[PDB]
Amino acid sequence: QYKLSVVSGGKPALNNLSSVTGNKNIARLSQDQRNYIIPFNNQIKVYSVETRQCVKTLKFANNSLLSGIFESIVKILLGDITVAHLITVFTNNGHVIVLNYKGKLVESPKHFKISLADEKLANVFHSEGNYRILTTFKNSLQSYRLYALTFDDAKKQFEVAHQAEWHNVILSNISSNGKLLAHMCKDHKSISVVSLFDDSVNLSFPLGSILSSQTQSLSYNTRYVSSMAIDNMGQQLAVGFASGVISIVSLADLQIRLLKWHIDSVLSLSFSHDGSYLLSGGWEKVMSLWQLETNSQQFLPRLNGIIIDCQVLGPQGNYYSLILQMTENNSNSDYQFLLLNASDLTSKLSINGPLPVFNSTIKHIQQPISAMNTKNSNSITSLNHSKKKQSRKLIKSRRQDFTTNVEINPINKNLYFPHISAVQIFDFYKNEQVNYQYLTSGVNNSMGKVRFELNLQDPIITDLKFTKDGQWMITYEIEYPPNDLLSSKDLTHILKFWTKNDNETNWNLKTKVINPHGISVPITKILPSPRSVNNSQGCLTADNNGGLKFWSFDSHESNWCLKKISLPNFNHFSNSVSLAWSQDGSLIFHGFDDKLQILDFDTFKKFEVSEFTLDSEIQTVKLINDTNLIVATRTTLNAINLLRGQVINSFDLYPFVNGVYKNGHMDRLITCDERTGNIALVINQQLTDVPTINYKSRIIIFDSDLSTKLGNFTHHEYISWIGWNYDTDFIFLDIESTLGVVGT
Amino acid sequence: PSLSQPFRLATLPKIASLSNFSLQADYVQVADGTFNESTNNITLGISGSSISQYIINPTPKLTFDYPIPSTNIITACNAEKGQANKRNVEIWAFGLMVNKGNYTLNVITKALFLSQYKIKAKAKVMSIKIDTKNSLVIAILQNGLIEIFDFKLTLLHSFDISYDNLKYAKWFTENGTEYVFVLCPLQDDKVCYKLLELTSSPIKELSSTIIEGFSFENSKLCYQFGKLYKLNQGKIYIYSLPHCQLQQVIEFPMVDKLSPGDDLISFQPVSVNRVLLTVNNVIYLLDLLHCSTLSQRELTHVKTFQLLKSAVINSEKSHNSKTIAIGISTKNGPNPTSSLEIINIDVGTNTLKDSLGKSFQVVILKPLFDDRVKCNHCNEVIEKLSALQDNDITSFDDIFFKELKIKEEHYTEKDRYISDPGFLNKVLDLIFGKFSGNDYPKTLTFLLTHPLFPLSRTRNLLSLLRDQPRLFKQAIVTCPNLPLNELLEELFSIRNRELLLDISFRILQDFTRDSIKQEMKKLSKLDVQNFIEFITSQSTQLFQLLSLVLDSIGLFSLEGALLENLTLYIDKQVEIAERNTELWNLIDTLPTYTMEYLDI
Amino acid sequence: STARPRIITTTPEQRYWRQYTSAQLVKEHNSVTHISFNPQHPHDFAVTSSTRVQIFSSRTRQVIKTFSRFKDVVYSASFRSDGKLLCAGDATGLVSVYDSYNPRTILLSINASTHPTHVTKFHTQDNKILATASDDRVTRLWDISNAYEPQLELTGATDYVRTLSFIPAAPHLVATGSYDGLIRLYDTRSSGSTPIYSLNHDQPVENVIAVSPTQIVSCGGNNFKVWDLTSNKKLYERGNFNKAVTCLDYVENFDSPMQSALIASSLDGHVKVFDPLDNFQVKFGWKFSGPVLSCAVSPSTAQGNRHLVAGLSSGLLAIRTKKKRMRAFERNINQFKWSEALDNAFVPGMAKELTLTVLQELRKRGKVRVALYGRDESTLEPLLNWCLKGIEDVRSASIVADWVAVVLELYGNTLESSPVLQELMIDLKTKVRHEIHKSKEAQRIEGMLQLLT
RNA sequence: UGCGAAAGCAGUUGAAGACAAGUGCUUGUCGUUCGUUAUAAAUGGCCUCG
Repeated sequence: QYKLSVVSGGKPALNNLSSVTGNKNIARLSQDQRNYIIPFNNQIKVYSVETRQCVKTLKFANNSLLSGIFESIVKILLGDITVAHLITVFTNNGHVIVLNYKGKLVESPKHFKISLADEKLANVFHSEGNYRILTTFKNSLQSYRLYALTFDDAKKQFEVAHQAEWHNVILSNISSNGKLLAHMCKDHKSISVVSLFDDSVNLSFPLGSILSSQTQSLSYNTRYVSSMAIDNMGQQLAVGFASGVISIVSLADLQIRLLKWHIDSVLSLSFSHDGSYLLSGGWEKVMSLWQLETNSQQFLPRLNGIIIDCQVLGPQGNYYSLILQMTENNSNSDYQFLLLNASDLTSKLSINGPLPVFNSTIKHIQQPISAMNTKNSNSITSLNHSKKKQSRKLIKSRRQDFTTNVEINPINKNLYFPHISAVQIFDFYKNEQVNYQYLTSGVNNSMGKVRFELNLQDPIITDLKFTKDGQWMITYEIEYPPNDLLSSKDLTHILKFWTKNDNETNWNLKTKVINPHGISVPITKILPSPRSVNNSQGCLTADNNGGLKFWSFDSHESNWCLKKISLPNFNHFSNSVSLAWSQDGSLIFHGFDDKLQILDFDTFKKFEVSEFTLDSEIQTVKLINDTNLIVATRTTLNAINLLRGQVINSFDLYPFVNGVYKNGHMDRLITCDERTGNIALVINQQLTDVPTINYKSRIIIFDSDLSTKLGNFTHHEYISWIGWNYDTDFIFLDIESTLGVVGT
Repeated sequence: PSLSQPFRLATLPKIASLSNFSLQADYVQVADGTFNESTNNITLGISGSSISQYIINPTPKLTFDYPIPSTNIITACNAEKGQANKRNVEIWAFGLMVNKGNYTLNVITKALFLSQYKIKAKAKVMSIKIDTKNSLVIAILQNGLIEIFDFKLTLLHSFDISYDNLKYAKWFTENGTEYVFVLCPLQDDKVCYKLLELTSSPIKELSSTIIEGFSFENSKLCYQFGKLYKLNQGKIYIYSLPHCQLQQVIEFPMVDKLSPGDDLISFQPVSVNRVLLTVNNVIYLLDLLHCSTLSQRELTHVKTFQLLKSAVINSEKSHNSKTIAIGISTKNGPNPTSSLEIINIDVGTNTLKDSLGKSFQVVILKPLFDDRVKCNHCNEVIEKLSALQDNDITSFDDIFFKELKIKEEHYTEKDRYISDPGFLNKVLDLIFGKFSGNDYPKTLTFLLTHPLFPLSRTRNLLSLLRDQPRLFKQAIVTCPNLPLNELLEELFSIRNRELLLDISFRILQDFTRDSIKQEMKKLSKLDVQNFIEFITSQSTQLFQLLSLVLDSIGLFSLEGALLENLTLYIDKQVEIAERNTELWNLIDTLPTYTMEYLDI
Repeated sequence: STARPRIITTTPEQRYWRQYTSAQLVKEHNSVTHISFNPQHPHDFAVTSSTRVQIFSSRTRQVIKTFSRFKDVVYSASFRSDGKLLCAGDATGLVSVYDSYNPRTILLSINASTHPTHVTKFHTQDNKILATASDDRVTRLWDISNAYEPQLELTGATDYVRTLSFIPAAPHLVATGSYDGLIRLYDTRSSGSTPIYSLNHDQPVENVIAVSPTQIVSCGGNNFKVWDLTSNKKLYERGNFNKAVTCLDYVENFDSPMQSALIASSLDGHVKVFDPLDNFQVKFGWKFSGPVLSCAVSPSTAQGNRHLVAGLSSGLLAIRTKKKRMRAFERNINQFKWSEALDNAFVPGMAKELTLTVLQELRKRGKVRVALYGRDESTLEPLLNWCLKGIEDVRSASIVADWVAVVLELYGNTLESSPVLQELMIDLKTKVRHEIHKSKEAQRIEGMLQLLT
């Protein structure tokens, strides 16, 4: 009956090698410069630049070869080396795949395999028919080999020949022409630049020579290099430092030239084709065009994310390609690729996947380097310790929630992600972003936070929901006071009501409630009211103190007003509360800690058995239908008939759910349809011979009363969230930022 | 929802046809036009007696009577008010039966007798509808003939349904148009259902179907809001118009026990998805949508009660939840007397609120999966524990902990399988009988910590554990759902300081401020007075509790001499607390000429 | 790139009435007795004062027509429904009819009685009939065509009749209220001269107004009571007024959030708005220098600026009419000029609320110690001076505490060599101690409140 | 760092290797490792299109 199928895409693919910089971007703009090719983690998309829409899509799932092979793409080359819309994909393992865009995928691409002996392919580049491949071989520093690659027609094989070798490569960069390589080694350090296809350029010099003396007296941040860039002619080499100073060196005489605007570690440096301009980007959220004849500077500030990478992409420098990070989400690394028209510095093409904010970090996500160790950044020393700590947390520790709140729009079926201080509106039908709206105050885009400002925490959207009608948006926010202050421990809780017309795309804020339920009391649960009561313009808000507030929208005030309140001043605090409302709207089920209460809406008080004691704290209380109520406690789940008041079925969740998740996440893991039945989702660690980072997920369809299992399906990765679309199908989000669907 | 006491409208005459109680309802007819929510009048045809119109409120009274010969049987009767050629008039149409030899259709017009007309009908007049707008009288006959006459009984139209022995016909109006559906038995439990629309022919056949498995002889039929309800062998079959397709079946257990032949069953619709079912002298108001018994009432003073008609509320459109129903009550005694009785019925709001816990329908942990991943017999044990000798603590504890593989003396999350209430309650019962006095097994300590400790044994539980301080202490801290009254009386009775503190925290934690105040008023003035003295001699919760006492005492009951002292005590505690605050916040926190001596 | 978010700095019925901000006070020569509004655009309103009647332009809010032919005190200026006529009463008892906006012509002059005629009202439904009430205690109903004899002469009043009302949808019904405390209803279709029935107010009736076709509101003595003729009894009664209520006016179907409004003079200087939909409950009011004798508002179809008019015994007339770049601190913060932005906060003649925002912004910005690093006693006092006053306010109380601590933790040694700053702390000690002291009762009082409940 | 409520309740912050400086010894460091649940500071601030 039911079946599972992936629907949306995932995060854009990046060259995630620590040593490689200036070349993290793998995407390529067509020779005709009419469309852009972007490889994703699970797909390859082709977007026509002129219309800024995805003209073509190529899924590895569709192609058997790509499905088996996909390992990540290390590079794309336009055309076919072996041989007008052909491309060659090089992956890290060494598979070379000749694929076609602008057409239909061929189920038998010219798959090949370059032979490497314990080498991880890092880069490939060409000038005119000649191809060299860079590979990684193994002090915590990886060494590199430069090989010559050619295709022999007789054997139809890619033969590899050795050119050069370098050891303990710290940092590396390739010229815009793709013909010069500059790198750093510890043989403290020395920088060497070499021509790739010729022997014309071969130079080396210690870092000490360019390195100044005052910085030598100063901390390591001043001596720490964060980025490097080499001019096409090789006459100029730019080195950026963690302190935020940029230094240009003339290779002919090693003369030094200081350009200092960035206050934090400069992350991306790139020379222009002629060499007269230098592009810089860093934590300031601002791209700087340094005019080198005069050291003037122009600014394109205000960008969404800090600049991981920056390049000039065009025969005449018509466009700039930039990589943005969105460090605010510490759980995941949120990459956004921007192509700007150099003429007017306007967004020619913005590309990103879904941007969920998980509760904790996942896999090997590490914060970018900064001048000091903060919540949103890692210091120079902090990187290794943080990586080890992350791995050992994923292995030894047992709390592995990695759960994200997601919301679905009844009127438009658009997917809402509560990003930190903002909401992403993402269309999974088209697999493209439709909007990004900032819904809170704070230093959110006013500037780029730098140094201690980076320790600031912007307001966090905790709970986001829609009314059943869908024209209203209820949002709950927590504002964190600044540290080192008397009022540094008094968190502020805010509630906001927003509206928009169907044609209009931006929500307009209609009312604001400051400190609902009192001061320092969080809004742990929110439930929109059913259609029967107040034709879907009411809502319920529930605390950890068991207090309930029913709000409705009054036409006379034109605003949202507190119709009913019940504030039993309980002294025990618990974040485990669940709320359900009957479809008729007569009654409300409120599970607080271990006890469930049936409260009559008219009196807004206990029914006149109203009290149901359970073994342990309730995580979720839900009614699949009016007759049956499904209640999940931390140890089990139980189906009760309200009609007879007895349990039908009981299922033990302890072996899987003991302390893996914080209370309240079962709400977003457990989903129900209003017609057919509900679903239970369980994620487990796969371990062979100590736990391993990779996970496995199981989704089970249950009928109303949980008598039978309609279906049982397995996914290969942590399904962060699952919810019921208003159609019979259910949508599920995976930590690969992948939205699949289970449905009839 | 509720059912009132019936009140008498009239006493039925002692006629032989009415002597058979089981068929008595058949011999009494209720006019549909005059009986509704808003009408205060009922027109009733009592076979062999008369057709009589009564007013109900303020007091039942007979307003009109038309006598009928004793040998005549009323098969169909209707009364409707209208305008006739214009004068405001009341039209009464009734069919009478003489020995099956001749069949009489009669129409009477009265001024609000203006006229009386009588004709011979071909077959049994079963349903009569009066159309005051068009001045028409429509009579359905058992031979399948639907005949439309004027008020003068001049035959205007005749339609044949092509089926004889018609057994059920009901009129209804939808969207302003008149409709009638007719049921005709066929052989082998088959039934012809025909739905007809009243508008060259004024009668248009909309639907004709054959239903199988539909018996009549033991089947009770009623209609409401497009739904046909059939009670048969304790099962209510709900069919939906216009195709009369079986939509649902409800099993009604309380009728399944009835022996076939002795129990007198009557049945009507009273609102949307709500019916009234009378079994002998018992009356039930039932919600069919939610399968709940909204109300029940037993008429001890009558042998039987049979429904005749009920004024049906369209609760979806009506704010009124109040209506009436009429029936025949037969008394107990050697000379039973039958009377007409009316019952006032509150149907309710038609919400799920009404139906909870009123169902008329009467565990083991199941694995999630049937079959390389990290992991984070009740009766037998009851018998083993019961077989043990009296006052053997060691054997009891050994058997319990070993058989249930329990590792800790207190409840842990690992012990979920044990949480079945039935097993626990028996173990509690055994411990009480097995052990008495000053020695109890450790099994109780485990049971006290159990979240599903039965509510039934909560009462007097603290009283039982008074002798052991530890068991008493364990109950307060963890044992669930302790009654508040026992906690309060025990709070003011204990002199031990530590238990007083724990009890107050447990009381304040598990009970709202409003709830605790009311009980605490019941407490004697002396005990509270004693309690206040102890405070004179975590503490914030106790002080908060003291503040709660003062209000329950009330400004009047408070006596000046004591209040001065307590005023002194709190004042000393004020400066102690204020002094503490300052300490806490505290812990958080070149000359022109200089003379100096150098050192050499 | 994105534009910069700009720094972000009662009942609906009350807010509507607050919009009558423009207040003009005019002086008349005697007590202003009666105020009328022309039913027709520009809806010019008439005032009866001394021996003259003055017509005021709605837009100009100034006299446009002055009617001085009246010899003795004038007692009315009511317009007909068309507004082309206006009728008036005089102490001599003669009732005069003039063409509105044409003072000169006396179109109809009738001598109702030798006694004063205080009330003269055109019948709303029927134009030709004009009703006159006099101190003779007979309310003659006159006709324009018949100037020599009344069409009907209503009697039965044993005291002065000073109130005459015509019930909408019931042209035949005529309501009269005398100083007997009795409100008498008459039918003109019948022979008349005898009330259909009498309603007892128990106090002298100063004005009777028909709010709606079935509801009539009578304001007499210290209270006004609404009566329904179908029930023949008072539905509702409000006595919030302290002086005797004198005049009462009603408007409906006007653009306010409230559908209908009822304005009642008190004679204690108060005119208050009552809403019929909520049982005639008090929603708004205004105060004046002296007793209010007359009150009026622009009719529903004003088609222009709405007007509220109040009449005082002193002769005073009050008219209340409802007419139908980025700052320096914002630049400093956008330019990251932390210290200067704080300086802008403490400048003379700066709104307190705005001063809070910039302080809030800097705190939210994580720029607090930075804004205070480069400061001395000379430039620190302005912050302290604000802190000394801000501490009193609840909203600023948390903020001042935050700022004061940082400067305190940041300028300890400086405070030692600066005597002036020390005294600022000393008075700061006293005020916070008072603020403590004020708060201390608040916890006492709130607990006290808890006892009763 | 664990748990919990937000308040808080408990528990941590070790060892080896290499380099630099000062005088084999002392101190400080680590784009080194093993193990435990485990101040900053290179004068350096955000474009233009009315």
